[PDB]
Amino acid sequence: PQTIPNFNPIVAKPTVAPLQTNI
Amino acid sequence: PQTIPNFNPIVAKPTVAPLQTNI
Amino acid sequence: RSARSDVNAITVLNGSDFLTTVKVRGSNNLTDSKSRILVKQPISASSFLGTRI
Amino acid sequence: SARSDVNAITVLNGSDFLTTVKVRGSNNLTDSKSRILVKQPISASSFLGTRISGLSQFWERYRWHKAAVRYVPAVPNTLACQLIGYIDTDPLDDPNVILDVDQLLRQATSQVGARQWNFSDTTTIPLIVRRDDQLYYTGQDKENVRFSQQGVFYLLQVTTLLNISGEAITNDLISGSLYLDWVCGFSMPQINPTPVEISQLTYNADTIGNWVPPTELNQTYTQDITGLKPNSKFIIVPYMDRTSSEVLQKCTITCNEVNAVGSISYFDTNDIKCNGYITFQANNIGEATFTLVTDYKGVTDAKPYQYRIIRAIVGNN
Amino acid sequence: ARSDVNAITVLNGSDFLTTVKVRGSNNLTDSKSRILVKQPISASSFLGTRISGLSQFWERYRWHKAAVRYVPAVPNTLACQLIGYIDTDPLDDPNVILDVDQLLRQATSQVGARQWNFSDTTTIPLIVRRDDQLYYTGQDKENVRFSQQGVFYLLQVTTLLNISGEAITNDLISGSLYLDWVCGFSMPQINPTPVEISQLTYNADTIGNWVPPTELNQTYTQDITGLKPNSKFIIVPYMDRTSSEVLQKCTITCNEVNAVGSISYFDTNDIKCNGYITFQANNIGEATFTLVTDYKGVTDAKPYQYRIIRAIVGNN
Amino acid sequence: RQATSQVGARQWNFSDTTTIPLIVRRDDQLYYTGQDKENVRFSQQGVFYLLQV
Amino acid sequence: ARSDVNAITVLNGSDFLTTVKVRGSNNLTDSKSRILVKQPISASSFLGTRISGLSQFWERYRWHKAAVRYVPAVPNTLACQLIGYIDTDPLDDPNVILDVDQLLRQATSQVGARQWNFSDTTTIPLIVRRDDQLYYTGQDKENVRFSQQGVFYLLQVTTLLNISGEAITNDLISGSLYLDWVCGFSMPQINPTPVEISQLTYNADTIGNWVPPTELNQTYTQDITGLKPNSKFIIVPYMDRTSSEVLQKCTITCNEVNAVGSISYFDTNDIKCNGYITFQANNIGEATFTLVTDYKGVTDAKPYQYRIIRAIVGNN
Amino acid sequence: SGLSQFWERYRWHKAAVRYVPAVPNTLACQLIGYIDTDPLDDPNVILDVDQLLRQATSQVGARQWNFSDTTTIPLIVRRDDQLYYTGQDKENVRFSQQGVFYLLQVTTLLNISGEAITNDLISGSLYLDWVCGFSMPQINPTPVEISQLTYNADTIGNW
Amino acid sequence: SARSDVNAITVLNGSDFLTTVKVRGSNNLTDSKSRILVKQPISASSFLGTRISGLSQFWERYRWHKAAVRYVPAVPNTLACQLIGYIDTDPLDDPNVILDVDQLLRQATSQVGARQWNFSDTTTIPLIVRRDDQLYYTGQDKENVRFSQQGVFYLLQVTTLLNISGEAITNDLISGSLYLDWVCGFSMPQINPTPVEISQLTYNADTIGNWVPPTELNQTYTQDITGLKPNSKFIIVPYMDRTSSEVLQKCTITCNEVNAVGSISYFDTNDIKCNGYITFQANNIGEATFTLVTDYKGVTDAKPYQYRIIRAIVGNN
Amino acid sequence: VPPTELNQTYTQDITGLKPNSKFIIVPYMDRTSSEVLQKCTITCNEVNAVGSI
Ligand SMILES: [Ca+2]
Ligand SMILES: [Ca+2]
Ligand SMILES: [Ca+2]
Ligand SMILES: [Ca+2]
Ligand SMILES: [Ca+2]
Ligand SMILES: [Ca+2]
Ligand SMILES: [Ca+2]
Ligand SMILES: [Ca+2]
Ligand SMILES: [Ca+2]
Ligand SMILES: [Ca+2]
Ligand SMILES: [Ca+2]
Repeated sequence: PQTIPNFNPIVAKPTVAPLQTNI
Repeated sequence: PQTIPNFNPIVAKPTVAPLQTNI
Repeated sequence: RSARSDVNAITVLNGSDFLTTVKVRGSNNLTDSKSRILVKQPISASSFLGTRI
Repeated sequence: SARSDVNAITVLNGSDFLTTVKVRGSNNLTDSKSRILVKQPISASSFLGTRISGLSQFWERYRWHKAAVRYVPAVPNTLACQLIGYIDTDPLDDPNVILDVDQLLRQATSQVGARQWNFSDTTTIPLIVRRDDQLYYTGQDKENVRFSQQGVFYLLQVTTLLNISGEAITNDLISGSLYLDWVCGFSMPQINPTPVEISQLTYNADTIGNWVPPTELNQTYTQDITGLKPNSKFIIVPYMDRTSSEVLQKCTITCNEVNAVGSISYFDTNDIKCNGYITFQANNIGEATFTLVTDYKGVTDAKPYQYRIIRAIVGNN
Repeated sequence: ARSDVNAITVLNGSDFLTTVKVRGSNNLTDSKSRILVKQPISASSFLGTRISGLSQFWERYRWHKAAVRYVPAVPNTLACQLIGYIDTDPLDDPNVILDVDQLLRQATSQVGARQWNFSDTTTIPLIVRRDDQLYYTGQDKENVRFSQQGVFYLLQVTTLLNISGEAITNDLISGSLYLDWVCGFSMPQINPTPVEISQLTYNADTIGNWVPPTELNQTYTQDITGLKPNSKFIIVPYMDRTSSEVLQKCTITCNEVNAVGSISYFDTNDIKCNGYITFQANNIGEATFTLVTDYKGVTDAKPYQYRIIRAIVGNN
Repeated sequence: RQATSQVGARQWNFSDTTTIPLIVRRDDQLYYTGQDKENVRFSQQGVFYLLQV
Repeated sequence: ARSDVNAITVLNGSDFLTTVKVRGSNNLTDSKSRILVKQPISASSFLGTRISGLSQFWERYRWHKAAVRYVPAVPNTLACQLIGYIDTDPLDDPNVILDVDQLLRQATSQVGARQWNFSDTTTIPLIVRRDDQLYYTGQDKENVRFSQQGVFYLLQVTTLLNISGEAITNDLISGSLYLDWVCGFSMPQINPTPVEISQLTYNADTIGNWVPPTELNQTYTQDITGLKPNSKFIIVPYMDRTSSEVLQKCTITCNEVNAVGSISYFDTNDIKCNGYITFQANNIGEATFTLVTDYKGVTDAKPYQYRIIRAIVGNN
Repeated sequence: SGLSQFWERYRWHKAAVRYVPAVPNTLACQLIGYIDTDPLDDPNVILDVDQLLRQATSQVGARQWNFSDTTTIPLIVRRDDQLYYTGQDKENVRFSQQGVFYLLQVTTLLNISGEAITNDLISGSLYLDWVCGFSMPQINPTPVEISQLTYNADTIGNW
Repeated sequence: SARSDVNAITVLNGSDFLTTVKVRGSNNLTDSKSRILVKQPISASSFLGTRISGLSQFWERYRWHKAAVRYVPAVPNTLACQLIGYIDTDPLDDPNVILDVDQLLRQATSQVGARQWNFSDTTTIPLIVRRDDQLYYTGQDKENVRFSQQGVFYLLQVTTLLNISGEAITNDLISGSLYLDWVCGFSMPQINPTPVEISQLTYNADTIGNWVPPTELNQTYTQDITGLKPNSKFIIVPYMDRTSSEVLQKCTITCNEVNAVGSISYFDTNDIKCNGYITFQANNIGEATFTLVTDYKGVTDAKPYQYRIIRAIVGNN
Repeated sequence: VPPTELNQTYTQDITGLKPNSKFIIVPYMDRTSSEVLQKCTITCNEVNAVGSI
């Protein structure tokens, strides 16, 4: 009620970082 | 669009002030 | 990795507020043409102080 | 049956009488703090003989369901001024600290129940109710005010008044009064003692301090006294149980505020003298500030003059 | 908001009336002393009991379920039967009756009467009339049947006894009376109470003198006039004079209700001008004080100074 | 402040009109006629007081 | 399992507050002594009563059906009316009042007030406010209206009496106060309590000496310093020296709270070095001990040895 | 925290505090974090270490984690409906605050090889994903303060 | 109303903090009993200041509805070891007596709630609930343990830790901690006294034994003291009320376990001596074992040296 | 300006200051007259004073 939307949102997305791909 | 209502409204109502009523 | 919205959205607002109390010159203080303005007050939204806008 | 042993809300209604206003003229109006003329809380136990202050020393809690402050003029329409009022529900948000006059007024037409009107007509300033179930305590404001006071009525002047011939009036002037119709609900039966009743005054006298001595010969330094109540009306008298050789003269004067009745002195040669009395009301934080005038020659004083405070326990005081 | 409406506002509470003392053999002669407390039961007939301050803000009352307790302050090793009845014609006065038999007999015939020994407790009720009559509020101006639903009498059937069964003679405090009410008010207003100033102001200008004698040592009854009939005051000493002799005075008051204080005087290389006395004034404009007069300066040096300070309040 | 705590009181400057009502009791007492010559609470139902503040 | 949920957890119990002693004629002067116990009613205001240890593991409480008993320890042959009321504005302080009449009259006007003689028992209740306010838990940091639903006052209406109706003068213990609660907590956590070590460790290294005099026989006030402000300790004697004379000392402590112990010394063909004293230390880093000095070796042989042992615990 | 000065009262309907690390998994320290709702009883008064860490997890919304992965420490709302005031405290604090985020350090640092690091460092950052509800429109002041002059002549010189 | 006089189950929840683990290296790891590193019961009144031990001195009985022991690492993944944990619901089935290391581990992956995990990750060891309605008592373990303890958490090490360069670490190392989320239900309101509160310590001293004398001249025999509590932290001091002629020297030394602070001696020639103090914790069966060093020449001793024990009553101890 | 008298508690005024400001004074001399000169001036300020010259 009486609420402006999307004032100051944030979105986070993780990933990884392996030691070798070894294609 | 993206507009909160009734943030800081003001309403004014006039009147008068005669010199005599003479009921 | 953090991030926030790349969205530039307009928001519209309504209301009123208080600006000044105007004083009026007489005969001793009314000499030249510069003592005939009695308020100049900008109209930018950020010029006031104590208005919620 | 009797001896219920139960707590129940008791809703009541009435109308009351606050104090008359006093508009400032020209010789009493040069600052932001002159535009503000009545700083008056809107609790229950904050008056004398109103049917809401006397009626609240018999319960313990309250909540204004709906209140309204009503202005009534006592002037003709041919006079010209303009004043606004607002009820802040945060009694420790103080406008005592704003300097520029325009900011002082813009923060009044921001509160959600403010009005504006000439001092020749009438209008009701309502109170606004928080969205909770909170119950505020009665009685004097003891340690923190956010328990006791549900609002604070700030009325403040915009313009400067003036007659029909345009000549701005120099002195003060009574511009009507304020009445406060109300509806409130009390909960817990008890008696608060702070508004004691007449025929019980005692005139306590057990607090004996001592004035600090100077270090040099001629001096007019100052001194402050802490530990007193946040608001009262006291009187001082001298008190002396010491000796002297040459002169040891001194003349304290009243504190630097409105209330002042006389002077007081100390002088201890053969033409000895010890007399005086000052009346005053302690500031809201609960202290006072005097100023001294010492003009003796001895430096090894080693005998701070004593004094006394006494007060009548008759009401909130 | 304004309503202009009138309602009832039933309330509840409990109160403290007074204490009670029983008559011994010596003080007991006939019916006038047989009774020992004649205390009205109205709303505005107490000194600050939550109803004599709360039945100031309405004109009309009507009890519903009042009741009066008795709580003892004595052991089981003493006994004196006593009774209690709330009469409702307040002009009925048992003092007219002279035979003790009929005095004890128009008392328990009342409906809400109880009879008990003063070593245990008992609740006396209030029996409310049938019609819709509402009793005014205020003091008793001229007539009483408008402003009292009831009075309260407490009697003393045969004299005290002891562990070995003998009547003692000394007076004795026994217990205390309480009250548990439920009443319905009406018509918001304020009844007046005489008040000439409603805010503090100190009368710190009055001045006087105390005459010392031409005698080495003697006590007097130095009196003061020009005061109110009955009031509170407080004296503070001071001095604006000179002297070079061994003077000494440690005067004291002569009063019974309030004599809490002391005064001193001493005038040489060491000084003492401390003290305060606070007192009540009998209904003459009068007050008695006594001196000490232990000084060696037989010759009259100069009389000292004193000052009252009247607090201008509701009435002193 | 004992003149306005009454439940049917009004306040006004003396250049306009008003109406001060009479607030009837809850019971049904009937008051007697004639000049009082007695206690007054039989022969009167109210008293109009007008003040000057 | 983890829940991350908050609930109420209504509980029940009964507790012991303290004991009660009534004032006699001599100790009774005015309103300050008229009151005799001013004991708050909060959850965390006791020394281990199952709520001052159990209202350590939640932040917020709210009583439901509390009540306070009085249990006597006196016969029916004594009487002193006393009253009791649980006030709910904990900043209301009856010590301000000076007239005893109004002091007894703001007490029974409270809802949960009871009035009784101290030869029998009575239950005083707790009247809970209307709104949903929850009171914090912990000690009273700076303000009190967050952390006390109520205080408890116990007064003394007119003085004691005896079998023959006379006021006695000596102080007297009368009874004891108990409590029967039902409360609803919330928000599991722990409030802190200052604790610098949480596990036992003995400080068995401190060492000192006692000087004997060059006099045949005299008692002294040998003092010790370098200790904590207030703590518990215990002394043990020992000796790592030599001597060939008839020595003898049987010293003793000078304390009031803890002086349970004895010490001995004897150094010849037979030996005695037994004993222990345990004591409290006043808030100076100080402790007083007295010697006996019944030895014949007037010449100073060598001063003996002693050792404290401080237990490093929560606080000593 | 600028936009809250336009309303007296607030209440966090929800909150949570993310941990956004900065290190790899070759550095290790259990660190423990919570939100206490009595903002006066504080941990600074404790003087041991074993009690400081068992009053930090007995709290009902606490989490434990090594500082090389994420977490979410929530805010546990009251059962009653008290609204807290805005502005700087200048008072008792239990009106103007609803919680306090404390973060602790239970273990010493350790490196790739199992030895203790000697020097301090920074390890990450902390967000606050919130929801809030304000009540009463107004404008609180801004605290203007200034300390007077003070001359200091208490040093005798020498040449 | 109040004064219920009723018994009711009160279910509660929370999380706690057990003690940190301490992995053994190489200079402290040669036996089966080094692989086992924490033997810690899982009762309620078995901690200090956890909200489950302090909260259980106020009821009398309990039953873990569901519990779980949670491991959290304090190490990098580049370190290598491996450890297992299990909760035995028979606290007097002891693995103190197994010798071969492999049998010690096979009897851990037989219990019906066992886990296995590296010391660089996390996992919950749950507790398993008997199929009965049994309620276990709180408090210290007094005579038999099958009333009080509902389980025993045995964590035990398989491998030997090592750095990134493969070099096995020689010293100990902190490998995380244990937290114990729980849900339990208490029944009977009361107070157990065994966890007394601070400001009630008394320092009892009333137990006076005597050392047995030797039979020969030079000897270093031993002695044990029974009748003490199953677990505590005591201190001894000497106590001597006897006589002598020639030397009568003796030097007792601390018991043969971890705790030791100093030494103690006896020597009764002209250069007399009587001093010392030893600290220790009694073994789980409630006794201790000292060793002596006597080097005097008299044989007709007939005067056994006395000693003393004292302890602080502050908690379970 | 000194007085024209041997000994006299001579008052002295100062002008050319602000309506409110924290000042401080320091002494110095630039000549003599070869006799016994001595002055120990003291202030009469309406707040406080640290010492004297
Ligand atoms: Ca505001
Ligand atoms: Ca504010
Ligand atoms: Ca009758
Ligand atoms: Ca009749
Ligand atoms: Ca009337
Ligand atoms: Ca007629
Ligand atoms: Ca109260
Ligand atoms: Ca109060
Ligand atoms: Ca906390
Ligand atoms: Ca707390
Ligand atoms: Ca098994």
